[PDB]
Amino acid sequence: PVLRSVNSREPSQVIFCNRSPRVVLPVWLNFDGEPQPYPTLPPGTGRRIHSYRGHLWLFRDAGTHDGLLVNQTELFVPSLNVDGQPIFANITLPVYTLKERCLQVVRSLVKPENYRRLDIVRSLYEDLEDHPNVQKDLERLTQERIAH
Amino acid sequence: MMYVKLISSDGHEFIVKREHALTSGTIKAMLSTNEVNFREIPSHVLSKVCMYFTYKVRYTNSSTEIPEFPIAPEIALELLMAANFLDC
Amino acid sequence: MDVFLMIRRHKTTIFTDAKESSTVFELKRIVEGILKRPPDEQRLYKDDQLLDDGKTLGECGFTSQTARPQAPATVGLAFRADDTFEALCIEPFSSPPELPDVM
Ligand SMILES: COCCOCCOc1cc([C@H](C(=O)N2C[C@H](O)C[C@H]2C(=O)N[C@@H](C)c2ccc(-c3scnc3C)cc2)C(C)C)on1
Repeated sequence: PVLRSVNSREPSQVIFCNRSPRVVLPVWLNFDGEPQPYPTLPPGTGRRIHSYRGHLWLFRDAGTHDGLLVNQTELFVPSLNVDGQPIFANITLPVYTLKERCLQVVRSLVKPENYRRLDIVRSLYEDLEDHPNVQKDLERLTQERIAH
Repeated sequence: MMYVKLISSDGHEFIVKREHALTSGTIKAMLSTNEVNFREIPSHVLSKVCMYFTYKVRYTNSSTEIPEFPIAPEIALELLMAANFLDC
Repeated sequence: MDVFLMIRRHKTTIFTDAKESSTVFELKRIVEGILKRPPDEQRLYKDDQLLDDGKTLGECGFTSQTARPQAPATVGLAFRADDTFEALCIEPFSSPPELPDVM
């Protein structure tokens, strides 16, 4: 309802640059605020995209849903093309906290059913199970906009 | 002072820039003192924590392509516990 | 160009950065500012190779490609113990426990 694309109907050509070692999942927030997944981008690859002014995009790891940055921020909004020159959407790894990075590595090695078999504190078991999720992040970003 | 000393459970002394150690909220509190002893963090974990501080300070607020922070599977569990205690 | 290092001696490890164009002698001045030992009482190594004071860190093999923030390059250090230099000794870090069955 709040975080949604504006139906401008004004085309905007964008280049999605995956400057990360992850397979990227571009996510478009439709006119109702629903995340719509788009075809994945392999690690060093770029893609020319036809989008519109005022549309909202976010990018995640396709396999784990780990958060990624686009032009050093969470959301990408295609702007006006000056001279038909496309807008760059530089998709990079954020500087994850060492804790989050450790959670990522552990999640990648152990099956979710065996998280409870790990010899760690109960709060860390819950942290492993609280895997990254687009809907949760959208709720978080919506809450942070109200504070402003 | 300019540098601080972080001592592992097995006695290894790691001398890092004060600004880099302040990345950890736990260390920041323990200092505010120029040395900190970690009776639960071994050297193979604490060395990686110091490498993380360098990585974080170098790549935060930077447009240069950020590389992946590598974590060997063998160190992942202990490093997770250490990161959780250190709040970093 | 910055180069990221671990200057190691016995159970001591200094995490610092330096320019690729900076010299081995200039690195000894950095060690002096930390461990309070003058350059004449220091020997710096790359593996078993003794490094010459006038050589740049780049010339000694410490480049941006090999001395990364997340994987710093190791520089060995030995002090002069009463006019005779000690042998280069670097205590290894602890061994990680055996990988759990779940991994
Ligand atoms: C010119 O005025 C039009 C008036 O019509 C009224 C305004 O139209 C429109 C049209 C649209 C949407 C739309 O089209 N969008 C949404 C994003 O903005 C993107 C765009 C879109 O789907 N582009 C296509 C071409 C496309 C883009 C990227 C890829 C990817 S992503 C990774 N690898 C690939 C290959 C694939 C396909 C549709 C509802 C889907 O919203 N409003």
